[PDB]
Amino acid sequence: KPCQCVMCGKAFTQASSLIAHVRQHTGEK
Ligand SMILES: [Zn+2]
Repeated sequence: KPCQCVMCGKAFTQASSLIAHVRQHTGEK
């Protein structure tokens, strides 16, 4: 499901690509 990077508001048509993106504001592993 298309979701939004809760951090910056960037939305993507692919949820998993989103998750990778949203992790960027959170931090590395
Ligand atoms: Zn973002």
